[PDB]
Amino acid sequence: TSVAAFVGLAPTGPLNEPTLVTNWTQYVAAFGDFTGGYYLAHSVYGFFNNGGSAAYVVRVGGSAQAESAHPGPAQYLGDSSDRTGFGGLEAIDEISMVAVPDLMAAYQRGAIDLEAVKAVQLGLIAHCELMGDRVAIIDPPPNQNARQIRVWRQETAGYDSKYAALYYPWIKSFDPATGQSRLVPPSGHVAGIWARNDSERGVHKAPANEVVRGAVDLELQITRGEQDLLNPIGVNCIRSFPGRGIRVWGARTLSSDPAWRYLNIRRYFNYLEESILIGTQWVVFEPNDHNLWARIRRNVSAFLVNEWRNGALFGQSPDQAYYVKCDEETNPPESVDLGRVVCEIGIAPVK
Amino acid sequence: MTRKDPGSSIWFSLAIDGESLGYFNGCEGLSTQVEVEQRQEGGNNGFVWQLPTRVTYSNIRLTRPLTPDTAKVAKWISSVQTGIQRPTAQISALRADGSLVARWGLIDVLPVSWQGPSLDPGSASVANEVLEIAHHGFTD
Repeated sequence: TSVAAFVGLAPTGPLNEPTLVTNWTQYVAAFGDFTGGYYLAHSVYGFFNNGGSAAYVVRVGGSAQAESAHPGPAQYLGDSSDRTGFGGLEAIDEISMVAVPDLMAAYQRGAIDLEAVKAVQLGLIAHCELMGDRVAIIDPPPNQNARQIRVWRQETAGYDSKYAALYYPWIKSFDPATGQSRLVPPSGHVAGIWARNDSERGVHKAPANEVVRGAVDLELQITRGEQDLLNPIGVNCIRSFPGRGIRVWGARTLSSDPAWRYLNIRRYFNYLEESILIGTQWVVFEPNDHNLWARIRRNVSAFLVNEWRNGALFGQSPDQAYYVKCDEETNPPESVDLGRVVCEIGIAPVK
Repeated sequence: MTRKDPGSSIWFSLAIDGESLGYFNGCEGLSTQVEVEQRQEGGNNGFVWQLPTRVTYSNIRLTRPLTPDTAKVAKWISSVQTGIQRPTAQISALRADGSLVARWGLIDVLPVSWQGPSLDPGSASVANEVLEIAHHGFTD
């Protein structure tokens, strides 16, 4: 519901094994601390500082082929070897969010072409579109300038997927070890906000209008007038509101489908879909007949009604919240094996 | 006249208007009461003064065989959360000829209870759902 995944270079530690960390001190015991200027160390620190007690890190690179397709900014599926690339996250079924900090340190250092870094992000999107529950956070070229990032999204990448979030301006974070401002992508920090949400107001509330604590300054400050040419197209933004610190503005997913624009709905559904399939585990068991199809309908209904109990649904009463149908009509006699079908609903969007 | 037209208790007609509750099958407890207040005249033994005070109408228990149209009454009862509707109701007594003896009507109604069927593998009967109904006054 809140645990995060990170892929990047970090000195020492196991290579391409997705270890689990829960505290910043646990991280430093495995993969150093800020040494070498790798962005993963800063990104995790912003995540840990911004709430979120769980985190998965996939170290791929090493201290110094420092950067390539699989080694460095990992992009290969690893041939489903469960030990290489984004395939390592496949055998988890717990991670709900993924990010790519180092993916674009190579772009700054020139070791990866822009056309080369487009594919790996798309490969990441294909990963999210496959597992069906996690959401990926995407980051734009550094110093992109406001009037040019809008071109970049619609011409270079054009991802158009229901599992991607974009946050334009970078962050001048503060390193406590040296007290020097450094530029870092907001992939790690934004993921921290999404962790606070579930643990403070539930998945219902969209992860926005929250302090990006850990931040100091924002490169290329964006005015409101320029934002309205950015927000509708499917790009979020970070702004420095006077007297209120740094806040995340915009909760739109990287999709063109009008029914899945808002972030929380996609955040809700992944939580909602993963809740019931954990519950209704009657599979390779319980004879498919006119009795089971009635059993499924009651079990799903007894959960959605309880979900309306905490808000996060519309209708003033349970009868007008969901609409389930698992009767004989949906299961033809021909469906001997590919059976047990059902429908369901949930909706409570944001502003 | 004409050997009279004596009332009976087997022929009837029971119905609720508005929500598609349809026609019922049995009634009980149709009654009106007045709560008298008793005052003991101190200086005069021999009785206690009886003085009327208000009128009160008791609830009615209507029963019918359980039919697939019982989804309506359950929906009507569970409509309190989003607003209820009170349609006029009719209770009438009839002779075998089908001619009116005394037709009462309930000005405004309201569900009170719904005792569902008493399922039993042994007893040989027919399920009789019970719909208790509130009351406001007789129509004229």
